Amino acid sequence: VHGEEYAQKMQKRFHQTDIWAPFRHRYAYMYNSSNKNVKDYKQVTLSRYINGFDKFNV
Amino acid sequence: VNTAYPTPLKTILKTTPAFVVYFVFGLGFSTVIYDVVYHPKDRIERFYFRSSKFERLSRKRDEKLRHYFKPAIEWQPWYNTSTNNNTRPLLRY
Ligand SMILES: CCCCCCCCCCCCCCCCCC(=O)OC[C@H](COP(=O)([O-])OCC(O)COP(=O)([O-])OC[C@@H](COC(=O)CCCCCCCCCCCCCCCCC)OC(=O)CCCCCCCCCCCCCCCCC)OC(=O)CCCCCCCCCCCCCCCCC
Ligand SMILES: CCCCCCCCCCCCCCCCCC(=O)OC[C@H](COP(=O)([O-])OCC[N+](C)(C)C)OC(=O)CCCCCCCCCCCCCCCCC
Repeated sequence: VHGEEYAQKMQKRFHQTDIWAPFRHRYAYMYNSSNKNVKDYKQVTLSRYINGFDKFNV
Repeated sequence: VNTAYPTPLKTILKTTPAFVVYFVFGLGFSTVIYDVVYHPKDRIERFYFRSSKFERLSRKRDEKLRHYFKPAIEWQPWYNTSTNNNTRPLLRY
């Protein structure tokens, strides 16, 4: 709406594009930079005692 | 023919009922823990940290896809709740 040039300038982030640097608010550290609990807090609490939360990836 | 127990064994056997009761209670406790952790997963799932990096990624790929990717790709401006009670970021900042 402001301008195609304005949008292009806003989106461009690097002068040299040969390097890929994804934007992250923070970098994972625990569990070898992984997430153990990919769930909500409620799911994390309940799934340890209630059936149906685990989807049996087989 | 007095086929009685040896004296040392007979003396030792006095405390055996306490051992039996301890085993009963301990088996009960262990079985309760096993069943509580077994029912939700239908198995005794190995701990997440007891796994290779690739194994961890493969295990959690499906959960990531079902919980984050699909809402992210089906997102609409009017899907978000106005109360700001949205799901927390996967890596909280
Ligand atoms: C009098 C007038 C009338 C009054 C009426 C009152 C009201 C009546 C009820 C009314 C409502 C009925 C509604 C029915 C329909 C809805 C049902 C529903 O929602 O469930 C569906 C829901 C899900 O549906 P589903 O997926 O199809 O279910 C299939 C299975 O879940 C699939 O299972 P799985 O293959 O995944 O295997 C796992 C499963 C398999 O695990 C099992 O449940 C099997 C048994 C495990 C071992 C139990 C060992 C017990 C003894 C240990 C040693 C104790 C010593 C110390 C005490 C002294 C003992 C003399 O275990 C679990 O899932 C985890 C449950 C853990 C239960 C906790 C331990 C139970 C014992 C508690 C002891 C308490 C301390 C001692 C008290 C002493 C008092 C003197 O099912 C369940 O979650 C089932 C839960 C079962 C819990 C155990 C129930 C008792 C089992 C028999 C043992 C009884 C011992 C009594 C001792 C007494 C001593 C005096
Ligand atoms: C002087 C009195 C002495 C009293 C001694 C009593 C000692 C304490 C005993 C505690 C253990 C009792 C276990 C009984 C079986 C419980 C089964 C169960 O909860 O189902 C789980 C099951 C687990 O099944 P699930 O995990 O598949 O549930 C999820 C189901 N979907 C996926 C569909 C959503 O849960 C349910 O059935 C759901 C409804 C639960 C409703 C709340 C249950 C509370 C039970 C309280 C029992 C209190 C007994 C008090 C007796 C007093 C006598 C005077």
